[PDB]
Amino acid sequence: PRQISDIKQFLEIARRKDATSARIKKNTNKDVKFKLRCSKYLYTLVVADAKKAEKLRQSLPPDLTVTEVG
Amino acid sequence: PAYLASFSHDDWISGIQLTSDTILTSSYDGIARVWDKSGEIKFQSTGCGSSLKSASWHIPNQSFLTASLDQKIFHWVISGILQTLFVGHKDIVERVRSLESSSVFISASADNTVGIWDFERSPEARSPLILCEGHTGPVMDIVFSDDPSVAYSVGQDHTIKTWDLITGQNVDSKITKAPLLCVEKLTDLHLVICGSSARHIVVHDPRVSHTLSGHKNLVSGLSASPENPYMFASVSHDNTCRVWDVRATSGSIYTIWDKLFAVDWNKSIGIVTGGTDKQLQINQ
Amino acid sequence: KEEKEAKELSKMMMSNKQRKLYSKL
Amino acid sequence: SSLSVHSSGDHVIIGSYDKRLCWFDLDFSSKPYKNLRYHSRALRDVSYHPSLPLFCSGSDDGDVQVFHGRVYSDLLANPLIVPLKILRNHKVVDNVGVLSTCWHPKEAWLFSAGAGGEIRMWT
Amino acid sequence: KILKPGKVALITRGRFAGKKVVILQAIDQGSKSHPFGHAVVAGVERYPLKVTKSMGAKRIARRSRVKPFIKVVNYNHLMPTRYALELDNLKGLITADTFKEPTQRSAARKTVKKTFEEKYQSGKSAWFFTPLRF
Amino acid sequence: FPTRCTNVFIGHKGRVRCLSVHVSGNWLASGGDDGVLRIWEVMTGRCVWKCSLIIQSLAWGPLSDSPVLAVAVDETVYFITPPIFSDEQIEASKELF
Repeated sequence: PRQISDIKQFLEIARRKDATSARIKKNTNKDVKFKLRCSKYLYTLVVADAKKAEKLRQSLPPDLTVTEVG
Repeated sequence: PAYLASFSHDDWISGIQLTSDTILTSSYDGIARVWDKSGEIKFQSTGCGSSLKSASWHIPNQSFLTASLDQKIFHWVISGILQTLFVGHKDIVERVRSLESSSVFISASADNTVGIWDFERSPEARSPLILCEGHTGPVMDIVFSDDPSVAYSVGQDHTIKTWDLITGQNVDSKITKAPLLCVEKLTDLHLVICGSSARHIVVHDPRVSHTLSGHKNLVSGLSASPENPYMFASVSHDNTCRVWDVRATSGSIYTIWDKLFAVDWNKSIGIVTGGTDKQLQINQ
Repeated sequence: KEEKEAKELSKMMMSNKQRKLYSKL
Repeated sequence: SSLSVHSSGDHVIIGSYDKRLCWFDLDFSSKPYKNLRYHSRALRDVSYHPSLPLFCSGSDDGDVQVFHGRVYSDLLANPLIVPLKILRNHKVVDNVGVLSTCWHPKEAWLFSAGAGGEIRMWT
Repeated sequence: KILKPGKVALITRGRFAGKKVVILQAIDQGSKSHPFGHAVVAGVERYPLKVTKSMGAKRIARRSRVKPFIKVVNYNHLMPTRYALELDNLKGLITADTFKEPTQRSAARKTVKKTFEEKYQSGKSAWFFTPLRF
Repeated sequence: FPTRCTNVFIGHKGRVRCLSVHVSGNWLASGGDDGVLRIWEVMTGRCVWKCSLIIQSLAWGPLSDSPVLAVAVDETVYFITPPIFSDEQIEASKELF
């Protein structure tokens, strides 16, 4: 219920203490959806390029619990 | 060197070339007054159509090239008669150095290039014989090194490139932390004194650069005194000609909103300096 | 040059109106 | 008042009549990444050097603020914005000071135009 | 001609509705940016508070501080009055450029403030400085 | 280190509203309320182009081969190619429009 179009701020909310988990979604149309469970909202970020998605994934801090497609 | 006399000019003295007898002074008004030893203007360039940039006589009382803002260098044969005009540079020729032994003379231009204009071998209105390129920024000045086939070139790219006119390429490009504005090669010390925009004159070994500060503003031109090989004068934008010494690297040995632009050092006429003051002064 | 730069190096991160306390006193 | 764009295309400076400089990073947030209030009077123009990571803000107070804005493409490294110099000693005429500032295409040279007809070369 | 420089008028529309202003300059012919008969005015946003003989000097100054505003207003939105205010020191300060560059607008606001402060202390234009109740 | 100013251009009798530098970097075109367009060269600081021809703003073209500067005066914009450049620049600037 919160769509994020800014990569950094998605990262910063991920670093924020309210963040509990992150999820990866790989759609058939080949876009990557980074969803970040927070305390109050779920912030999702849509990226159209695979390598930007991959560099984003490794940019997530290690302490965050990342989960693959459900 | 006590000041001898000053000769007035129509505009600021863009270029100065002091010989034993002839003294070429190119001004921003588009004229190149060939002042004598006493100061008598033998001839002045006419019909240039653009502001003169620099003057360089191949020999006294002989052909003398004078570059203008129109990217053209006219060779007046001393009264001076324009035998031929070398044109073809993309931008205005920032400075020109005369070569007596070789017909090809180097000329640094604002187009980030150095053209070797020839008296007769130029592609004639005469394209330079060897339009050397490679400098990232505009080539501020070019001075022939100890060898007649090589010439140091300083420019806005902060890199002094030793371009070989025979090969047309820079053998070695010494990069500095400041953009060099003037270049003058001293064969006696086998060095090249480069006046950077940081008001510092760096004497770099052609074969490594000793920096000397003290100028109030950016150095505009340099010329080693024939009387003392270790002594070299440098006219800066502060309208001052700081005469420093290689041995005395701690500032200028004896320095002599105007801005000095051109400086030359002839043995007979002494040190000739000119700039925004529109008066070419001589210190003997 | 360094002391002057530190003077205008006050781009936030100093909490809310705290450093002037010590500077004034 | 005025805006400038980093050659990378992901950074914008906003010079404002509120005596404020706002650095916007397009992948950072919709809000300004940094807000700076060093100028004591209304800010007129902001200019970014096309190549070097240096930018300047010219205001009517007569002072030109020269800042070093460093940008990496790495996500972990936020751009480093630091002041570098405070150019002063420029007169103010009719409550108008440094109105326009321009950067040299290659080196760190500043073209500043005043209200008195003076063009200063900050090298 | 009843909208002349130095004439006190009332703003009837806008944020400053019901505030008393003085006609600073009339451009009734019109302009490119304002094709109507506008007139630039200077007025009061926060009227100075009432003062008492029992009040101390610090509060007398504290209440006497007045916050002005400069605005270009349409003729139809201005209500001219019979009162006139002598705009000394306030003849040449406003121009199209003074609005274009807010630095001149800020300077104009400060000069208008200091003139209004001094005039209020001088005790002239009592009606101009008292708020209009509606 | 953009240190203290060392070169001052003077000659404008009023406010210089806008100034721009060509891609080559050797030409600086400035204008203001006086309406006088002045072209300066940074190396020596002369004002070689004194021709005046209020100046809101002016900016150079991005193409080095076509050095055309656009000046906004009131509601009018002029595309001026000064003859200070080499002739081929003048021909190269024309075919853009």
